[PDB]
Amino acid sequence: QNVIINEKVNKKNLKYQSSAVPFPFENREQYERSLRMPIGQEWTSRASHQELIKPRIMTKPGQVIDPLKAPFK
Amino acid sequence: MKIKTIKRSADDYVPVKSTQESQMPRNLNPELHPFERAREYTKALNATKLERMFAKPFVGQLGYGHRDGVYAIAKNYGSLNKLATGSADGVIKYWNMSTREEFVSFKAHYGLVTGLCVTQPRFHDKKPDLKSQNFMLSCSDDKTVKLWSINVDDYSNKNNEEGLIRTFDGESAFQGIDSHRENSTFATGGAKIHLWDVNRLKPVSDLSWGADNITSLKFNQNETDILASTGSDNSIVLYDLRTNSPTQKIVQTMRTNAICWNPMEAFNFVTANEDHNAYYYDMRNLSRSLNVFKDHVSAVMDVDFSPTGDEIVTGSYDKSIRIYKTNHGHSREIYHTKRMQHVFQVKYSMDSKYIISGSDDGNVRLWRSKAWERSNVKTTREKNKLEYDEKLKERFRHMPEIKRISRHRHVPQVIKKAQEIKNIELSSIKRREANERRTRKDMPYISERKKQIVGTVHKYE
Amino acid sequence: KERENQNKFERSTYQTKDKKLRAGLKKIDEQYKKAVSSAAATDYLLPESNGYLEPENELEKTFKVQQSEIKSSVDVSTANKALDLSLKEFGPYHIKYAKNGTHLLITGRKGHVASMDWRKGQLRAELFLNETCHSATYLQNEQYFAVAQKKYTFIYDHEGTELHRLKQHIEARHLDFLPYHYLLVTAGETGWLKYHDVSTGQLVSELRTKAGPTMAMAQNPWNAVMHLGHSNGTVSLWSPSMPEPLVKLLSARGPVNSIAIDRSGYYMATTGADRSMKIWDIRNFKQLHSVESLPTPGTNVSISDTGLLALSRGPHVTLWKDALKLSGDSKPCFGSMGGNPHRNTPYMSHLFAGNKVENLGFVPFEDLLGVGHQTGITNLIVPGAGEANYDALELNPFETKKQRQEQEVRTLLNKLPADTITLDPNSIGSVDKRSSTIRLNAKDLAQTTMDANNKAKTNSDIPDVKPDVKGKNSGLRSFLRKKTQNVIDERKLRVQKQLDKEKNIRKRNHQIKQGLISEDHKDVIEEALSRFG
Amino acid sequence: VRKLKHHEQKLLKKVDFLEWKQDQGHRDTQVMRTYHIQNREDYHKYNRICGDIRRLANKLSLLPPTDPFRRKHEQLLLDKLYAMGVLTTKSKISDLENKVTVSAICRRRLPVIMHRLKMAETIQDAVKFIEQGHVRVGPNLINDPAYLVTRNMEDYVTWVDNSKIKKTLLRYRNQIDDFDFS
Amino acid sequence: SKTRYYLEQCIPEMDDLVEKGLFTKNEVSLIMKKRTDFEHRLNSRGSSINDYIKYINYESNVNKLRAKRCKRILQVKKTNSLSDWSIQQRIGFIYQRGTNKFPQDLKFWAMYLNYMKARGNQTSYKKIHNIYNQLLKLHPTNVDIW
RNA sequence: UUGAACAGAGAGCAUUUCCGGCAGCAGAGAUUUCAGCUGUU
Repeated sequence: QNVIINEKVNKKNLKYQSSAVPFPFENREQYERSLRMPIGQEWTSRASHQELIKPRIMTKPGQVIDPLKAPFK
Repeated sequence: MKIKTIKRSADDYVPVKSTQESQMPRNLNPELHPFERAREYTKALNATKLERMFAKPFVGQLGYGHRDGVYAIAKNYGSLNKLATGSADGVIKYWNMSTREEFVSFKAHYGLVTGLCVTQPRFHDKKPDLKSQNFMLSCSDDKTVKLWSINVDDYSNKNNEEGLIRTFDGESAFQGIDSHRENSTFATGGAKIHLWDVNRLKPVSDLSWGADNITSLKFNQNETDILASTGSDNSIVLYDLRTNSPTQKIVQTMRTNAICWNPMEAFNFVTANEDHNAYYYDMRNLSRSLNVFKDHVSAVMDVDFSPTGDEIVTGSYDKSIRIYKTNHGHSREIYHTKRMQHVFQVKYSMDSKYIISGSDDGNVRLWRSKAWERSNVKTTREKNKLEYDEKLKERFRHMPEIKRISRHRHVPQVIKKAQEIKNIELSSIKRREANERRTRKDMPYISERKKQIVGTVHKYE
Repeated sequence: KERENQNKFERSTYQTKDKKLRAGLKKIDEQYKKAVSSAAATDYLLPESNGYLEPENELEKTFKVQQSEIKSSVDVSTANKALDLSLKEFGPYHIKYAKNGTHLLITGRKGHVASMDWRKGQLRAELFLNETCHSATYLQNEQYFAVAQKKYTFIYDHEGTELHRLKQHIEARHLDFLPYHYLLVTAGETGWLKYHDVSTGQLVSELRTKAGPTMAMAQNPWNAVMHLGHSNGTVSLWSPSMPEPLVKLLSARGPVNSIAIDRSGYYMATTGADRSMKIWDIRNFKQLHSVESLPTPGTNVSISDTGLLALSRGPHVTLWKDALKLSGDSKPCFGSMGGNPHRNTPYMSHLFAGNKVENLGFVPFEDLLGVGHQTGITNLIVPGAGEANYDALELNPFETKKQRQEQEVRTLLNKLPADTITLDPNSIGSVDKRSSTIRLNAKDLAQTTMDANNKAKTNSDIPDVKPDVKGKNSGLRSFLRKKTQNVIDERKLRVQKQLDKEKNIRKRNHQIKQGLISEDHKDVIEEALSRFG
Repeated sequence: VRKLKHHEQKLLKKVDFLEWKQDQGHRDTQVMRTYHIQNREDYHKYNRICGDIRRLANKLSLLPPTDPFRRKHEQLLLDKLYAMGVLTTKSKISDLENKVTVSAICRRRLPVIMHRLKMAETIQDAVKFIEQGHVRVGPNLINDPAYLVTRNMEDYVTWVDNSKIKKTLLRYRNQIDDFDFS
Repeated sequence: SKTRYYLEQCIPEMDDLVEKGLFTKNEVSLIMKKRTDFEHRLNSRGSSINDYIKYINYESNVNKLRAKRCKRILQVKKTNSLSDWSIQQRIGFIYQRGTNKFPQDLKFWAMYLNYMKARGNQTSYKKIHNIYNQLLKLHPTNVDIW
């Protein structure tokens, strides 16, 4: 009537969009649930920004690393 | 009538002193930060392009290197600067890695050396200084195992005896050597597994599951009384030396060239195996390989776990060194140069970043575990930038452009062609097995984590 | 941890027996909601307040006050930004403020172009071009600014050094800029839209509007899309990737006169020379509400960043408050019958004496709107225009030169490519539309290949047989007629045979309906000679 | 805008805010500077005339060689250009294709002719003189500074009588003859 | 940056404070305006002990105000809520950063030591030990501090 | 490798102690605050 939407597919956006749901997820609903929150400093507070940017493995840099010892005591 | 527009204070924003830094106000509002997804995407692309910019892992070599070609390397578990290279001509060398130079060079035997270990001998006689001299155990080919002393200039509390603390003889040519580090018991591998202690010149005990030559062995770094030893009839054998009983055996499909444990889990281990592959086993159920690392072209030669329990380094008989994560099962990094041929040993340094690599040429080249993390200590803002970029990349992993860029690497030419040949083979094999599953009634799905096991000696329910 | 700002802060979106995935989801939910609440806590740190004009009587209105009383009543800084030029020599003037709110660009209709700081009264550049200059804008800073001309579009330096004659923007009429793609968008009197990248200096694309001369142009910032108003009565949203229009809209009769869009990307105001105005909901595309009888065609309207509406219809200028709300009371209206409070009075009015508003624009981060008319420039004081509390990582209205060059290099390194402009700003993140909703695996793909290689036996392709539905709309017959007559295929042999089968079963059901031989009549001769077939 | 450092340069190779691919060397500007002309439209219209001449020469090439149509027409065009002033040597029809430049037409312009005949001193000064109205072409003067002139009026360009210019000239030679009030 | 982090940590006590009846929103935002000016002038370069003292004096004043305000407005002399020792250990943390950025001025050192002696209910005997250790290792040639 | 005490650091862990809410007593700093005493919640 007085609204007309285009249906054609933007191929360059089809490059920029994903392949499928990738392996470590199960559902594209989960995939968007992960890609929901931007992580940038210009979108959350600084405290949560560090809290989201603190990586899993961390070392002190210049010290000898030791295999873990059992604390049975 | 109340009229009040915006008032601005110049002394609220642009401050007074001519040195005091300019103030920054914020407002976190999605109506005032428009292109969130596209901005983070382009930031991720800039991140991975900068990683390809700084992709320079190779960092140098060792002195002048040996004269024949490195066949064994041992890292000092006590320090960080110290390693020992056993050549193939017959000279052992102790290396300082702070300035990349030789401490000392000994003509140890006349034939080859087979294996090294660096350690702390707990004599019942007296305790040698663990800050003044470090002690090597070198296993030869001509029926010899010798314990050696090295003067190390780590400290300067002080300011003799330059070599050959003691010798040990046998009948056969030993192949492997290592040390149960509590009270300095050490296992040697020749014809049969012989367990020796230091002061007695004789083997304290002997074990063997069968009558096969045994080529490599290793104690686990934690739960430190368990021995794992391979066997030239494509076998893995476990021993519990607190019992002095050979614990378990499995027969594979190809000879397992090397083995090591992960010091962060202490009951798993990696086996570098001749069919071009690496295997990840648990200590309880040997029936399933917990994983298979599957990105080489020829005989693998050696592996080692990471002190961080996450990285596995492997060196092929092909002119290449691969590095894998524990998870993914396809090699993240690959190093190589035209100046090295047939790497035979690769080891980690005890601070989870630097890789010692002894190839057949005689040099010993060391590498960075990350192509990006410059070793230099960095300021806070830069540290935050690098970490923010890394988590952003790890998030935006599976977009196709980032996938192509980060996965795109350089390999040498013969190896690229040989990978594509093996790929063509695997595609044909897929077609054949698919037709077989069409035709026959019921062939059970034999998974790739178990397509390489022929059998255990002890079984389960 | 419930607050009042979560409604605005929350980013909108669309269970297993796998323990690692369960822990991952609970982890991400916990930290996401902590982060959103923390930003709602950052709410307190905003320095200032909004500007407001409140009556406090019922005898007094809002609009009855004027610039005289307001300039007398508010501070010396605002009364000093209350600019008032007088340029009587050259023709009517058009205005664009830079994005930082710190550099005014004025263009007369005859040749005058001036670029000034306007605040401490420095004068960067002045040029007396003779040819009719039509429109102008700063593009990225206060260092590069583009004017149109009669025919070819020019890029000038900060000083007035001529830098570019962009050939392929013929007869350009309305400029604008996309600051996050370095994109100069020109709408011509050719019906062509031209997107040009100023970074590499390359035309990214053209677009062909089959309407006619482009009447008016405006950009939606929160989507970075171009809105054109043509002559037919259409307003059309475009993006520089595809050569078809993204969407069209029949918003006015006669020609469109002006378009404007709120920063929140959720409200559009259009005005049309059939003395009409429309207030549009952009997303979902429902024209919300419509004023039908203005006593002049509206020249130019524009949105505030706080929710004011500015309407310019000749020698008048009016401003309305809270207009873009959805409820059926916020209809903008010139008068309230008997003090009817549900109707929406004008919020601030003004006339000019003998001019005609050529156009108008808000200042970004003060609260004034600037009017360009036939001989002078004026900057009316308005209480609630701009958000007082800006943000200093994108637009720093107080900008030292070192900070300028740093922000500029950073944005060059942080540009978007021109192809990521669509109707929805999370699609660049989300999955493909065509691919599966649930993640399938090697086993699933082997299974579907086996199913598609079993489909030749189990007839999976052609729709199956039901004698129940009428033969006109019968799916087999519609499939058969959708296929042509000249080539005959094995699938067509199959569909012919099953349509014969549907005819047989439906005729048996017709016999059992009309009342022929029924109740399990079994044809045992067919039974007895099915032995050989 | 920064002399931006190593890594950011190798990321931002292709950016340039000053010279683009499409403004080919700023050729128009450089010629405009060398001959002191006044409008971008003057340059581009001279471009169009040059372009049409070259399409003519191209189709004349595409004709077969030994047609008297081709020979007579190309020779007639060479007469037209050699009398016009744009191209110098009448014989190389290659130089019809390859020597025809907006530089050549713009040097056939008026003020360059003044600097040719050493009337004025430099070209900008010649433009000042023609704007101020001291120089006449034959019997009438010129005020539009962008006059084209062929050879047969190059013969008649001169300064106007009873100008202070001609007064200064004949005064220095000590030959002002104020019966003509020159 | 660091200013942002310190204000972020400063929020929740103010949140609890206006959540209880004793403060209102405009008072809150004005207080945070003063706080931003202080902390930003503390974390830029060019600051000094006079800036530190002015900040600590301001916070002591707001503690007195909150005392009298709560006392009047709900007759509860000490509410079981975060705010109180939050303000106090904010003061102590300001003292700490003050000595670390300037270990030189004995006057400021002395104000810190006198505040810690005065609030002897909630001090750590060990913390006064830590301060004396710091002071003696930095100045050992101060027999008066001995 | 163990057994005891000695000297503690204060850089770990649990309060299952009691206190950080009051009427009366006096000591102390330059009006106001740090600890104890009695009963109270």
